[PDB]
Amino acid sequence: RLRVEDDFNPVYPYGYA
Amino acid sequence: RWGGDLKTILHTNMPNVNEYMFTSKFKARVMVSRKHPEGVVETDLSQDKLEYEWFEFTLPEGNFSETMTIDLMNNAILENYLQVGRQNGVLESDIGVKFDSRNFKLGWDPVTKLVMPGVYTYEAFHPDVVLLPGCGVDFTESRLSNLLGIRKKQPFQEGFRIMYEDLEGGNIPALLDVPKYLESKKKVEDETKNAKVEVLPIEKDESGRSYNLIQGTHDTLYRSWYLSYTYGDPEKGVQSWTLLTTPDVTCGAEQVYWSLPDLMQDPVTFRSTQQVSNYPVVGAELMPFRAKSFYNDLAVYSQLIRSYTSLTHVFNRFPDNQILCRPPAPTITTVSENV
Amino acid sequence: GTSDNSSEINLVQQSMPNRPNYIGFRDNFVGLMYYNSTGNMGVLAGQASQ
Repeated sequence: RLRVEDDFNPVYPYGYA
Repeated sequence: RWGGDLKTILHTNMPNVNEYMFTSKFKARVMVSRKHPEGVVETDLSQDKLEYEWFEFTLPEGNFSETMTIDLMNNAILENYLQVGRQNGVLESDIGVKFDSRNFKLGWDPVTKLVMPGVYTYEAFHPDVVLLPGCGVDFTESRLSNLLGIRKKQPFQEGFRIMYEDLEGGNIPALLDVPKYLESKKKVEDETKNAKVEVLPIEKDESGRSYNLIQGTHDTLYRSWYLSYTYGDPEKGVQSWTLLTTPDVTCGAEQVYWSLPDLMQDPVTFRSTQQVSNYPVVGAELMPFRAKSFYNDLAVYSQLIRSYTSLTHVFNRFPDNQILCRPPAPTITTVSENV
Repeated sequence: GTSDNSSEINLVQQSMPNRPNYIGFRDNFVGLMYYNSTGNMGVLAGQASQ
């Protein structure tokens, strides 16, 4: 698998627009 | 010695797709039969012998509106699929060849090598092909490559064959499953602070069709020609020998040659042959056929409406699978007109 | 009888010979030269100056 850090920030509003 | 000032009036009406002009009748190579491994576990592992047979496919003539044509061709591999495969055991997740227009690497993130959003952005970019290992397409005789928006860089050398090993450099990335990522993000953050998140690619879709992701990797066994062209080695990819171009429904505009045989004296290096084919040409023009550019933002929205009105899913037999779904309509296209 | 099951009454059939019909080419072969048809006529032109 892949383990990202604690504060990895994907820049897509993800939860809700 | 008499000379004539020839003037010609021409008016034609050609269907966009027809047997003549080779706008129809393309040829491909797909899975025909998948044998079962005798004495081995069936559902636990499905690796076994596979067969591939070249086939030539046909389209009903007169189906204009290239959004339809890219769809109609897909419909045909599914026809063949149906017959041959169903009867012989090929999976429905292994159609092999499919024509799409999405940019499967749009939401890709370099750190995770996964498509973050979870859906491939349904915005059309350019027609392309998606090929499983061991399958390929041909366009040597049929002129659908011009409609497909694919033109060979060095045209004269013969044969426009596309193969899976040829599209080396671009593989469709897998999709991150939204719930698992959100669960880990919420759980780990809340628990650790008050008192390492993991990312998993999607193994398969809802209907059970398998995305057949490469084990140990975030890729899949689907090589998109568009991805290879842009996101790939310029020498080891299709960038070396294949050129991107704007799709046109007209499928090019060949020249017509006007010959009057018994009126005008033959030109310099023509001899009087009464063959049906060969006559001494007198003039050359492009066909009255021409393509007019048309544009509308709500192409995708209009496509959904047509699904309800048509009241049938013959063109969308796989709504569940994202990479096998109906390709999006293009925002800017062409419509053939006769002048 | 309406049928041919080889029945009693069917034993009475009578037959006549097929009507003679000869087939052959026309006199002097007048069918196969496309004379005086402007759609496709012969040519006896010089090889150089056609």
